[PDB]
Amino acid sequence: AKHPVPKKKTSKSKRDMRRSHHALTAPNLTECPQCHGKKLSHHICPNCGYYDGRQVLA
Amino acid sequence: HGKAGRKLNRNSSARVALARAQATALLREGRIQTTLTKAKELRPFVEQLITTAKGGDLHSRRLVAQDIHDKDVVRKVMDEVAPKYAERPGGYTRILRVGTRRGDGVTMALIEL
Amino acid sequence: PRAKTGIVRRRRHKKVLKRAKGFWGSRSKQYRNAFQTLLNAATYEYRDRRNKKRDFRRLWIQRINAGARLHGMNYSTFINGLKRANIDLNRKVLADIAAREPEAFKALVDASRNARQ
Amino acid sequence: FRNKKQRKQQVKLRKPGFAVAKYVRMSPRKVRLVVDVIRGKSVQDAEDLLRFIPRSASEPVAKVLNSAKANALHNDEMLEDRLFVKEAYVDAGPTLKRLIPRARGSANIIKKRTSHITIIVAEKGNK
RNA sequence: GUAGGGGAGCGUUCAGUCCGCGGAGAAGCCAUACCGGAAGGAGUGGUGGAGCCGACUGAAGUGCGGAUGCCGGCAUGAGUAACGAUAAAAGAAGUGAGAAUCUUCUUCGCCGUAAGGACAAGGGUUCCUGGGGAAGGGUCGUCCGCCCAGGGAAAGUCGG
RNA sequence: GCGAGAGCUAACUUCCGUAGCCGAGAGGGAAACAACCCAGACCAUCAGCUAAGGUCCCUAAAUGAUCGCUCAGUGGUUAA
RNA sequence: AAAGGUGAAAAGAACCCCGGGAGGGGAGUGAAAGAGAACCUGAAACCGUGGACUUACAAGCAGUCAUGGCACCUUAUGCG
RNA sequence: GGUCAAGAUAGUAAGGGUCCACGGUGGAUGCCCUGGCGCUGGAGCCGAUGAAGGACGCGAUUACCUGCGAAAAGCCCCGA
Ligand SMILES: CC[C@H]1OC(=O)[C@H](C)[C@@H](OC(=O)N2CCC[C@@H]2c2cccnc2)[C@H](C)[C@@H](O[C@@H]2O[C@H](C)C[C@H](N(C)C)[C@H]2O)[C@](C)(OC)C[C@@H](C)C(=O)[C@H](C)[C@H]2NC(=O)O[C@@]21C
Ligand SMILES: [Mg+2]
Ligand SMILES: [Mg+2]
Repeated sequence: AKHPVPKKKTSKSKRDMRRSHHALTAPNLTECPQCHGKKLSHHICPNCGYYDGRQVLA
Repeated sequence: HGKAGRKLNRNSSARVALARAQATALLREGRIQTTLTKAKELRPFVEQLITTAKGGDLHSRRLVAQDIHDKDVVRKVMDEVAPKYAERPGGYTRILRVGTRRGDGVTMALIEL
Repeated sequence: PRAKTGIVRRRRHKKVLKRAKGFWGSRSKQYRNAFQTLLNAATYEYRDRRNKKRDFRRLWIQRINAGARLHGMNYSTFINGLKRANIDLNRKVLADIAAREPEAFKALVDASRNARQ
Repeated sequence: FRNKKQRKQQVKLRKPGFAVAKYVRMSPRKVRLVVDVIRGKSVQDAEDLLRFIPRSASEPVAKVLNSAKANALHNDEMLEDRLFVKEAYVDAGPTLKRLIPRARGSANIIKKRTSHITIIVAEKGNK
C-alpha cells in the first residue's frame, strides 16, 4: 500500500503545539512623508507614488 | 559549498534570452517594471551594454548587435543614449521597489536608466 | 408497534459524560472513552476507600515516633508503655497530642517510661 | 420584565458594530492567520495592516472591517476616532465536497471549505 | 465469582381506563451541588412554540461500545504530497471593483511526414454574436469547449 | 508438591495417580510476578488486634537484647 | 439513490448604509424576524473567540485517594 | 536605610490543559403530514372499430409534469 503511515491520531493538543510558530508577523508600516497614507520601508508609497520625488503615476 | 558568483533560474539559452530580452526593453523604453530578482540580474548586463556602446566605432556597435537584435534599439543606444552618458563613470541604472503582486505574491520593482 | 431508541441512549450517555469532569482529552468528550475510563476509576474508588485507612494510620504512626524520639523514646517502646499502663488506651487521637500539645505529649511519654522500666 | 412573549415585543435585539461575511470561499485556518493580526488593533491600524498583508484572505477580511465600521457609524451613531476591533473570529461555513481522480482507479474527495468572517467594532475609551 | 440456573425490579413506544396539565408556554433540547439500594426519578432556571405527564392494566420492531458491522456527519495525517511531460518566455499598451494568467503590439522559443491541413467513425450545438462570472477550469480570471439568450446549417449533379 | 512411566533422574516437556491453588479469587507478602506463602472482599468509618512477611534511609515498625561465627562484600553465580 | 417543514396569513422585507457581488446592519411588516426564504426544533462529534484557575527539571492506561493554594455562591456557605 | 555575601522564593506563556460563557458546523431528538404498509370487503380482463406501452406534437410566452391529439390544456349533445 501507502508505506510509512501515521500510527495514532495526533491529539488536538499535539496538533496545536506544532502550530505555535505559524503566526504571521504584521508588516512594519511607516507613514509617507508626503501623501500621508501608510507605506513599506524601502518601497515607493502606494498612494502618491513618491520616493523623495514622485516616481510612479498616482 | 557554492561560493561561485552569477545566478540562472532556467537553462543556459534561456538565461541569455531573458538577459537580452529585458536589456532591449529597458534600452527602448527607458523604464520597465519587472520582478526584483529579475531586475537585479539585469542591472549589470545593461550597464555593461552602455560601456560597449560608449566606444562609438563600428566594432563597438557590432559588439552591441550581438546582444541587441533590434536594428532601432542598437541605433538608439549607439547614437542617442551612450553619447548622453559621456561623463557618467558608469551607473545609469537605478532600481526602485514597487511592492507585492496578487497572483504569485512577488515583490515588483522598477528599473530605469 | 415500533419502539426506536430515541432519547434513552442520549440520556444514558450524558450521565456518563458528566461524571467526566477534569478528564483529559477524549476521556471527557467521547462517550466510549469517558465510560471506559470510569470502569478503571471504579477499581480505584472501591480500593482507595479501604486504602486511606492504611494511609492515615501510617501518617499517625510517623508523627508518634517522631515525638517519641524527641523525648528519647520511639513508637515501638512508647506504645508498649501505654499498653503496659493498661489505663492508657488512647490509640486514636494520640498523633494530634504529639503535634499540637507538646506539654501533654511529654506527660504520656513519662507515664509510658514508668509502666515499662 | 413580564415574560419571554412580552420581552420579544419590548426589547428587540441589536448587534452594535457587528458585521459578518458569510459563506466566503476560503479555508478557515487560512483566513484565521490574517484575522489574528487585526484583533485588538485600532480600526485605522486594522485598515492599514490589511493593505500590506500579502495573503489573499486580506481582501474579504478588509471588506468585513469596512462594513463593521459603516455599521458602527451610520446604524449605531458611534464616533470613529474612538473605534477598534473589540472582537474578530472565523467560523467554518458548509464544505463544498468535490471528487478528484487518482492513480490505479481510486477517487478522493477535495474539501473546499468556506468561512464565516465576523468582526465587531467598539469604542475604546481609556476612561 | 466465569459459564449456567433461580428471584425482585428500572426504562422506551403503542393501547384501554382514570386523574389531570398546556400559548400567563406542551414535547424535545441545555445546566445543575437534589432524591432513591441500582436500573433510574424530581425540583429550579434556560431554549423551544403545540402538544403532554402521572397511576393501573395490556401488547411489543423494548434498552448497544464493540460485529475489518450499516447510513451520515466530522476529525488525524497537514497547510503536508501534489497542481499531469524540462517546447521557454520578456516587456509595452489596453480593459476592469480587481490582472503573472483576458485583449492588442513588438520580440523570443517549440513542432513542421506535424505539434499543419482534409475526411471517416463517434460526439451533439460544443459553431458564430452579445452578455454573464455561482459552480466546472488542479492557481487566477474581466476569460473559456462552462452559464443565459439570439442566430447559424441551403444540393437534379457530392454521400446514402 | 508428593508417587511413577516416557525423556538425558533435560524442558515453562509429555502422560497418569493424588492434594492444593489459578481457571472463576480481590486484599497482604514474595522488587516486579495466575500458580508459591498468608488469607476467601455485603456496604460505611480520618478506630483496634493479628497472619505471612518484616522494623538503617528510599519504606510502616527495635540502627533490639545476649553468647558465638565469617573479613570473602562471602552474604548478593554450580561441581569434580 | 438521497432528498420533508417561513408565517395564522406573503403582510416574501419599499427605503437607507459597507461591498463589483456575495454577505450583512438598520428601517418597516409580524405575536415572535429569539420565524428572512441555506426559513420548525436544532443533540453529539468537530472547529473557534472571550473569561477563571493553571503549565517551560519533566518519565506519562492519564485516573483515583489525601492534603494545601486560588476562584466562585440560583437543589449552594460549611456546604461545598 | 546603602554596599558585599549567604539563602530562599515570586512573576513571564511561544504554545498547551480543565472548567465556564458565547458562537459556527452538523442534522440526532420532539412535534407534524402532504407519503407508505397490512387486513377486511368491493370490483375484475383489454385488443384488427387497432390494445398494453411509446415516439413526435398541441400553449401569446412552454424546458418538466398534466390533459389532449393537426378539430390537438380541447370540439358537440344530454343531465347536475
Ligand atoms: C507494487 C504495489 C503492489 O505491491 C506489490 O506488488 C508488492 C511487490 C507485493 O510484493 C510481493 O508480492 N512480493 C512477492 C515476494 C517478493 C515481493 C515482496 C514481498 C515482501 C516485501 N517486498 C516484496 C506486495 C508487498 C504483496 O505483499 C506481500 O505478500 C506476500 C505474500 C507476503 C508479504 N509479507 C510477509 C510482508 C507481503 O508484503 C502484496 C500481496 O501485493 C502483491 C500486498 C497486497 C496488500 C496487495 O495486493 C497490494 C494492494 C499490492 N497490489 C497493488 O496494486 O499494489 C500493491 C501494494
Ligand atoms: Mg461502533
Ligand atoms: Mg554434589
